[PDB]
Amino acid sequence: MEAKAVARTIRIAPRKVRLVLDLIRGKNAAEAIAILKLTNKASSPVIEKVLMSALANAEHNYDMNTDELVVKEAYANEGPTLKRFRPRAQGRASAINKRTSHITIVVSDGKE
Amino acid sequence: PRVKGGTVTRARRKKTIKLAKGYFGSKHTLYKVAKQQVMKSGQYAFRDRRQRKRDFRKLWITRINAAARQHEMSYSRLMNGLKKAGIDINRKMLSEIAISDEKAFAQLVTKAKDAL
Amino acid sequence: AVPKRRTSKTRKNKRRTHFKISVPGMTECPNCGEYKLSHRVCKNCGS
Amino acid sequence: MFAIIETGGKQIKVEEGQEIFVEKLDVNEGDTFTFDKVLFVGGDSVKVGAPTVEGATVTATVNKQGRGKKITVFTYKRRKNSKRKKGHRQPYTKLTIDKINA
Amino acid sequence: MKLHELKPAEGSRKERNRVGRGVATGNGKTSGRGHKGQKARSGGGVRPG
Amino acid sequence: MRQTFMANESNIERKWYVIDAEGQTLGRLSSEVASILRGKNKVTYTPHVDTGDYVIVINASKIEFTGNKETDKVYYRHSNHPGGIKSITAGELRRTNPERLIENSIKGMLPSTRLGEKQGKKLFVYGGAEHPHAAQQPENYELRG
RNA sequence: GACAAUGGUAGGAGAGCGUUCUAAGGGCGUUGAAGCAUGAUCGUAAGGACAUGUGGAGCGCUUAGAAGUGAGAAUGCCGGUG
RNA sequence: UAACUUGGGAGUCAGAACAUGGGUGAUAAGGUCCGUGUUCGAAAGGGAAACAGCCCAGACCACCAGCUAAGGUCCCAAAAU
RNA sequence: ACCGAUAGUGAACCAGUACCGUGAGGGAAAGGUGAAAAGCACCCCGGAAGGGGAGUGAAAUAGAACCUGAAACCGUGUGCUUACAAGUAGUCAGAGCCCGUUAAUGGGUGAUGGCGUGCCUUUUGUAGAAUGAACCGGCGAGUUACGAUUUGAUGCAAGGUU
Repeated sequence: MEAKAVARTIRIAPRKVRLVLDLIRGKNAAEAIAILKLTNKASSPVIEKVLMSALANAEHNYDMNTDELVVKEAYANEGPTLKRFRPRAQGRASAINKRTSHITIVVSDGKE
Repeated sequence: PRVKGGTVTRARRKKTIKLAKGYFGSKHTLYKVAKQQVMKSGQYAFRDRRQRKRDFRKLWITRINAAARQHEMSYSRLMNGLKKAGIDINRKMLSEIAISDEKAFAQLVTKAKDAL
Repeated sequence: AVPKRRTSKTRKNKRRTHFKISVPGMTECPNCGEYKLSHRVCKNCGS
Repeated sequence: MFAIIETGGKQIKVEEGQEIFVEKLDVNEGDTFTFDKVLFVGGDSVKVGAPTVEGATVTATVNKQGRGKKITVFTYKRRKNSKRKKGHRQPYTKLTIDKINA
Repeated sequence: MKLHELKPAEGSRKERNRVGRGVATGNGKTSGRGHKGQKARSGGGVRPG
Repeated sequence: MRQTFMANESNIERKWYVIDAEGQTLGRLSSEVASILRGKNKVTYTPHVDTGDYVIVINASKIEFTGNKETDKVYYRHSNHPGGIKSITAGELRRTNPERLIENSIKGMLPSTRLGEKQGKKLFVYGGAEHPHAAQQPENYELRG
């Protein structure tokens, strides 16, 4: 079957969370978890919590085997952006963008 | 009575955006650049619909020349002879015959060689 | 000192070809079940 | 065996059992048309006519009488505010070679 | 005479001319006013006579 | 689009030829070879595909010129460097490396396109009279002056 | 039917397409209207239809009438995203 | 096969090469000022390698038909080694 | 035959209010769940936020809640194609692969060949190294009231009209 878990409004730029999503795409649940505990990034800890939740849903709501699962899909969409200001040289003011992210993970066993 | 110009500009712009399908870059997205490309496309087709009648005629002549050079003769000499013989075959037909039934072409040359 | 023309999506995606992370060592443990870094302090301490 | 007929304003190399497209003719779908302008007759015997082979005809049957794909003609001036858009549909006629009475 | 099928006298009404509405109508950007000068300015023109 | 035969793959037949440059004008010989390479003497000639054959010059070191062309007719070449212009007379280019003298000459009468470069790779020039292509069984080809 | 004729800027003149509202007549709609998306469809052009998906209450046709009636450029104004 | 009269709307008042007849300049200028023509302006198409003003010629639309003009026919590249 | 949330008052909502200036003064942005809160009891992952089930409902429509397009922009997966090549990126010709429509001399990609210096404004002349536009989504320029003159239409006519 197929199980998924999403994390909305995640305070983290989508370009930085898309660098750790290209390391667990098409890997096994076991390997993926091990790779997320060795990666030195600020998104690994957040992504690891989402992957864990996705596995629990496939072992409870679908009661599937968690010893033969494989990460099928894994992407991150953009979310509401906050607008901020900070002073410059003279009386000018530059703009700051605090973008968010919508992490999503779909775990499956590879069987219709 | 006020008249809103909605659902009339998008419908006209969408038609031009669908006419530029298969372009490279943002030429199949942005309407501004798309329009310019479409306009140029139409100007090329019109001018390329008259150059296609000259390109194909240049091809036939080439083929005939090669096929007419296998019987110790030149295109200019063959063409001249055929006209004096009274034949009215087209250049596209003359080439087609030579490519396929080569035996038939041989006879034609003989007739043109008899008219000197 | 300022861009003469804006960069396209093609050229921008071509410059980000070597911009990525690399998978680490991740040495297997003899008695713990979980993985660990090579030449580290744990239950594996490398292999 | 093949023959070279001259219909409309050009020449076509047809053969027994073959579909061809010519200019709008004056007939009705399901009728029989016969060409009397034969310039060449290939196959076993070779008959090369002078202006045209005397005593040569080709019969065929009309199949359809529709129009071609719509062509959009569009031209314009560089800076001069002037342009023109136009459509076109060249009418045609589909026939099927029957016999080649040499 | 039926209110759902009225008909005005043949050739007794015409549509007004609108300038500055495309280049296919004939009166484009210049709207038949030439190029520059004092007769091309808004509210321009010398006093009659 | 009525009916016009168009050559393509699995329909083109390329053969091998052996031309002799024994007492032949450089330009006069090159011109003839060029046409053969492009395949303009074939009845099924097509411009968007290669239908030419392979040519093989045997002699090439016995090529002759006309007038004082061996003393003049210098061959210049730049190396994309300030003041990097080198030259060499045709007569001095015939004594050493005479195969390049014919190659360039025949390569200058071909179109400068992708097909033009691929059509120029079907030419083999030598200096002696023995070619290592006996497995292709190439036949002699008389120059139609 | 002949017979000629048909390049175009400033500018003359003629014939039309579409948009919002009103009148009269005849119609459509929870068995799914307008809008939105997709399509290999029709007209000489501006344009017009059908079918399918989303949508959940209004909307077009015929002949007239009245206009805040058509957008690619003004270092145009405002928002959004590069 | 045009012309004239009367009336309704106009735009134009910075022109440019080329070939002739002249002034000015130095029988200098892609100079400048007149007169007689043609083309560009507002004209695509072929030739002059590329080249608004040179030469040939004015595009209602379609066709994988034919005859010519200037200029051309060894290869690039249509046609005489 | 007025407007329908960039419209109509500056103000449909927290308007002369946030804010800005020593002061006189200047002056915004912002409407919409459903017929009825019946506003997600309960279980699972998690510190929480957020999610997956299960439930109420005609339909999650779930409290950044009618519809939700783009010029946009940012992604994930796939059918064809690409690492010897000089490019206003298109147009005509055209193999090879892959599909199957409003069914018609079909559709998608495209190895190779020929031809080809964007658009507007201003100029005798602009590919111009002259001007303007980052991406147009919305708004944004011959109008009305009185007179005058000429043309078309209708009514009556030595009378015509208030």
